[PDB]
Amino acid sequence: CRIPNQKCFQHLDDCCSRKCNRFNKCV
Repeated sequence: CRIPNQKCFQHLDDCCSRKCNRFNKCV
């Protein structure tokens, strides 16, 4: 997975915490 506070697209579910948000960041 990708780590919290780094850049993502909300259609890509691989954030270690589960969710990407509207500011392009993983929660």
